Amino acid sequence: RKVLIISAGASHSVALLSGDIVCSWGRGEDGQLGHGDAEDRPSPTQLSALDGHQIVSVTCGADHTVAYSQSGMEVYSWGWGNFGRLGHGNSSNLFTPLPIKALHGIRIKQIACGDSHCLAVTMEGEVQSWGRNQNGQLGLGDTEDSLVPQKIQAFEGIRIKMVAAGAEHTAAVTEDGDLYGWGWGRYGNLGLGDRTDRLVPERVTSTGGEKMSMVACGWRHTISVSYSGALYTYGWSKYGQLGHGDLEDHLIPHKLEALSNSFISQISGGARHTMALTSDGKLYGWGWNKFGQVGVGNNLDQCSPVQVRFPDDQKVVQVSCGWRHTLAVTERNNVFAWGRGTNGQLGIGESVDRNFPKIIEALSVDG
Repeated sequence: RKVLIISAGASHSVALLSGDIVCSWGRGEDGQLGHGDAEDRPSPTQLSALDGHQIVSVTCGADHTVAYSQSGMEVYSWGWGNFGRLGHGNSSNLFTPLPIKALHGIRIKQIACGDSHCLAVTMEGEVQSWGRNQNGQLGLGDTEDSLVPQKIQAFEGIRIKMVAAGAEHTAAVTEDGDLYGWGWGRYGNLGLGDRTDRLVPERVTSTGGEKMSMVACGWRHTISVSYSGALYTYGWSKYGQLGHGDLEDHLIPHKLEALSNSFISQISGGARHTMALTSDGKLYGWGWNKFGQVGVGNNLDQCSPVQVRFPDDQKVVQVSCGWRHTLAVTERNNVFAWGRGTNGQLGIGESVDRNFPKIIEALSVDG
């Protein structure tokens, strides 16, 4: 019963557990939960179709989910199908997982989903993308949607470490630490200096001197971390989601100085909030907080990082933001949720908003 991976989208939440079990909950009416029907589930619900497929990761886009198995060399997807986001060669919704034929046999390193597009990194550092491409977020050269995966040629030669997908933009880091951005850019969230879209990856030259190790994306903002553990945000800060103690927008990465003492080892981007996990198990939240999603016990927005408190200060080992809610796994193998819960995405049975971490009993040691 070790909770291994957590992911969250617009109104649903999925989890991989030890023993080869996927759980999903939240909004089900577009098929995002993968149980063969369109019913919402306010408690974690085992996804029987994936029992024993030896899944190793799960990732949510806004209204779909993607899973993959390394031993089976098989990627699966389900949920809302419009614009090709499920990658099956059509735009049909799917209420049960189905393998993406195009990726069978591919050795997958990582998958990232946005509102309507996805990206796979292979173990050899190439990247394929599919889904909505209206603002160039597939990174392939134009604004034509792709219902199946196509390789990003611009990265020929370059080995990609990690990708992240926001609403309509994309970001990536190479093995060498270069930082890239493409897609919708109106809000500066690509890090390039301007407000113009890019149809292929363009390299972020202004990285504060530093090689970058990870990336993460919200609706209109981007987060990046450097090899030294320093955190950088860029894009829209109307709700404080850039975390700099103001509401200024930034068109290039901007170091978050209040955290410059800490080593960030994991970042996540919600719609208009941000989560940063330090190497020592402290979870800092900020941004939009109308539904409680920052986890600091009130419903006031936060333009500076605030620590999310857990019982007996047990340390957080993993965090994932949905649009309007947050999920975290602790070292005491507990799972906590907070933010908007009106669709069951918190997984606590009763569908109500919570503004500080509340344990998910179906998945946690404690209660």
